[PDB]
Amino acid sequence: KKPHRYRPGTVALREIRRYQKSTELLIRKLPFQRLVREIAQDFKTDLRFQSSAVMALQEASEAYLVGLFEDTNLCAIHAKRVTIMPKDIQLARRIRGERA
Amino acid sequence: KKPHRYRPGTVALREIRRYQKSTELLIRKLPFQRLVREIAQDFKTDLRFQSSAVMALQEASEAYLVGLFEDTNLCAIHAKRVTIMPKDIQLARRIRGERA
Amino acid sequence: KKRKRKESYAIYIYKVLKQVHPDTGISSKAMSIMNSFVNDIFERIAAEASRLAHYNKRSTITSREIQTAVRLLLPGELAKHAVSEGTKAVTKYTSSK
Amino acid sequence: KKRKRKESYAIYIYKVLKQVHPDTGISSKAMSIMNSFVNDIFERIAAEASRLAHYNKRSTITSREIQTAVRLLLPGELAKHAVSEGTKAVTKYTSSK
Amino acid sequence: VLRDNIQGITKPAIRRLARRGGVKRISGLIYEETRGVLKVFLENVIRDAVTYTEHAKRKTVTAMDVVYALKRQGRTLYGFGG
Amino acid sequence: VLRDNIQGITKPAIRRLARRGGVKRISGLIYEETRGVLKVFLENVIRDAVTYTEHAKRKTVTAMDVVYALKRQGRTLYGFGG
Amino acid sequence: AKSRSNRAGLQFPVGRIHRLLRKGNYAERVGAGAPVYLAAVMEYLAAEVLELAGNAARDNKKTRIIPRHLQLAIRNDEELNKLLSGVTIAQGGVLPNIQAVLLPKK
Amino acid sequence: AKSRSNRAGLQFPVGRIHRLLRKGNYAERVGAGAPVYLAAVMEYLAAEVLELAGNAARDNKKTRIIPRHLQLAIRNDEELNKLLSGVTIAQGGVLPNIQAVLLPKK
DNA sequence: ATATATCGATGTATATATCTGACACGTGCCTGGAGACTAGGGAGTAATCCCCTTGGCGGTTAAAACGCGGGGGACAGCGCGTACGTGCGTTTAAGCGGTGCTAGAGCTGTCTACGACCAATTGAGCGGCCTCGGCACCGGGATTCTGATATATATATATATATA
DNA sequence: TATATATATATATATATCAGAATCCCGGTGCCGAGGCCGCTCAATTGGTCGTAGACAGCTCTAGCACCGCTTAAACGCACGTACGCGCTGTCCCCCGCGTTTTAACCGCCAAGGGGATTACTCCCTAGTCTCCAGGCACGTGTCAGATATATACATCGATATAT
Repeated sequence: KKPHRYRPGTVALREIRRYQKSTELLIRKLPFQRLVREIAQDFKTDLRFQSSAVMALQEASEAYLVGLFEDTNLCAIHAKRVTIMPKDIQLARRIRGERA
Repeated sequence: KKPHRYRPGTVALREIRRYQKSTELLIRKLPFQRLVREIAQDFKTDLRFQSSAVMALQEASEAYLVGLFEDTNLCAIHAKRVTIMPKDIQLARRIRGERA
Repeated sequence: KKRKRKESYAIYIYKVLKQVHPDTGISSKAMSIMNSFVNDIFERIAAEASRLAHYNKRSTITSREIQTAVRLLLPGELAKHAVSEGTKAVTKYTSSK
Repeated sequence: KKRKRKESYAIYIYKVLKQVHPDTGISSKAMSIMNSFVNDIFERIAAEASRLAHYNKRSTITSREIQTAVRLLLPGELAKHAVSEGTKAVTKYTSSK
Repeated sequence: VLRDNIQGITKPAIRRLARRGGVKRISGLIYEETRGVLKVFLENVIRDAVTYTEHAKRKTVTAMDVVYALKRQGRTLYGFGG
Repeated sequence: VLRDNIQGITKPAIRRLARRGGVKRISGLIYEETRGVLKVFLENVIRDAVTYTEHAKRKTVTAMDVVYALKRQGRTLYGFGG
Repeated sequence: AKSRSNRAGLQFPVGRIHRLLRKGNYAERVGAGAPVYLAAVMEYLAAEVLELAGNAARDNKKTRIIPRHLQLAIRNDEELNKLLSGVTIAQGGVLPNIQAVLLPKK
Repeated sequence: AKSRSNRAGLQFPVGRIHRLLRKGNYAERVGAGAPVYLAAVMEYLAAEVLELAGNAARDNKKTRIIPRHLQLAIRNDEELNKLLSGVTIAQGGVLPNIQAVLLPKK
């Protein structure tokens, strides 16, 4: 017979209910560390970082992106949609004031 | 003869081009002064107000409401509308963070 | 040969926890978060008391400046609960002198 | 029979205006706005310089604290133009001592 | 001795403020919510300004108290006093 | 000597962050803008923290500089150091 | 002899807060009742936060407060959310919530 | 004899800014070069804003700067608008900026 | 049958006087800024060390990348009632201008309680080590949903049947 | 031969049922992070001295409140028309769920070495005090850019008569 295959939307609901209740770091540690060092070498060359500095940057970046995705979701639901699109992100960043 | 009557939308655009060019306080001074005294007499009975305090409150309230109407209009244009709705005001105040 | 004398509110937060919950422990990271919270409340109230001292052409921070700073910063029920708590603590200070 | 002395930056703003635009005046409300602007910039840079001196366990606001505070608060080209202006003013001071 | 003074914030004034905001059409339910939002904003700013007034042993609210209350909330007002 | 490491912020990582934010369907052009927005946010915070490290005459950007750089932007971080 | 914290009936330090008020250059002359009032307010705020955190820990069947319990305690309350709106908690989470539009229709 | 604002070539006062840094209880001691650096930065920011305000006043054929000219000068510029983000200019206005969707279809 | 050029009409900005109230400028003075000497303490310079960061190697392994089938959501289009703009007449209420008055704000003199400061001392707080219990991990059972499916169930139809 | 009623049968749809993954929960083991004890050390406490900032009153003066009247501009309500927001439908495409493959992150261990923290010396840089004197601020007066009134050229918006 055909395999037991879920409808599109059930797995997304399960992932929402799973990732909202666990508190790990969703971005991998090493590529974020490489991204931080790549951005930081533009200002001052030959820098050093503590592990707690990269950890603090990762927690701040994840918290900021999760808040931005919450407001982006509310923008998308406001326009009678369930799919977040980029124009929701420019609307959210415009209302928040980060679009200079 | 039939009178020369403008289409719905032309006078609104003229008022947008006129009030964005003007400077003066749009709310009448005396009802706003009465509103400020009504709100202020809850916190402390028998208060006195300088004139410059009431004009400072009027300028701040007018600028805050104009900024909120800009964000509300951006929300309304986002949802394929030209008419601002109350749900646009709740969305703008929610993304701004003003929802207590 | 220790490194340095680091100052923190860990013992006091643990004493407050053992008055509130006699059998609940606390992890190290939760204590560090709560230490940061206590220091942030301290710097907020102290900065507002400094602003109230400067704004009235005064040069001191009495209890009234901190009471007004608590009233400006803390919202709602927390404001008057903390004002009543601080008032009875200042009264218990002065009566025991 | 004057009431009190009011210290303000009005005549200094008028000197800067007449060195920038020799034939343009300024209204009194515009002078009050730029007095508020100058005081707000002074308060921002002074508060950040105080915070910078406190975070390094230092107890003197030197010119380096003001330079770092200017590089922190001011964005973009304003930061580098302001630190070039401040550096040549401090150099003129030290040479003219 | 007062009345209900929030109806003094009049529907043409919300209309003119929205024209300055750049709005083409207004729904009929904007006005009540705009009165509520303005009432909430004034109940914050006037509360902070009145607290600044009662700290200084004064019974009048100067422009400086309103400027300090607005500066505390993030709406820094150049202009009056400063 | 490096590469383009913004491609290291993978599509499932943005997917998991968006699930934690609570979204159900994600468009295919979300990921490029999320990388750009994250790059802008890091170029703000890292620049302020590097300035804090410049003033101390150090070379290791410690956790305290990151906490102060985040506090200056209005995003206070309880946790590391404090 | 008697410390000022024990005399005032508190547990946050009064002498340390007096030292941090004097040498944190907020004003020229830090008064006498000011560190006691500030310590009492800070002790009350800590007592409220730890009470809600302990309630969230007991509701989750754990006997040790983790940062998720602090996140749940602060954001499940309203006035602490008004106080701590601009702060993020390291190794915390978000509140478990989802909009009713995203839920599947029945 | 020679005032320190005239010695450093500036126009903003160095002595008054030194006094306001001294008894503005920011730190215990204040260096000598800090008021000069701060006065130079304040004078540059004022000179930039008066330059753009004079340009905006000459564009509207007025020889006296009103608050609307300052409002236009601040919000037309990029870095000056980014610096004064939450700042409300009293008796100013808004920029003439109408969205393209609201314009009538031709 | 629909796009196009007139043309009546309405609002906008321009020219010019005027008169005016707000801004630029002269004057005293008194207040804070500047010169000089003291004295002291914060901060830079030099050597140490050890602590933590960076770089490298191996290895299993969880997770990202790619591809494919398809289902559901986004987008476009048509229809339409409704809700809002626009205009008109009227009446209310805000703006303005005096006028009293009186309550509250600012200055001033004084003097009193209160906070800074110094030295000694000791009790509280912090670093380091141990030891133990709460949490992490793994395996099995129950549960709790989700998805596909057979069952029966209401509905349209074509022919049998009754009436004229 | 024409007209009207009923009902078995075929068909598109609501619903109980059964199987399949995912997750919670219970228990056993172990493991590592937190609580408790002990030594050191440093900073809070107490007493006495002294400068000074803030409270009390009292005076005065100023500006905020209440009141009245004229004017006239703006709001309010009614009517009408039209453009737009909502809703339904069709479709088409574009994410999603799932499976296989590969690969790069995680963890752990090791070595080098660079820099952060410490301690001491000194030096130069800043607070304090005095004392003189120039700068800035309040006040009064000239004067000139700007608001308002009347008239007018012109941009522009919509209703319409005409051409292909």
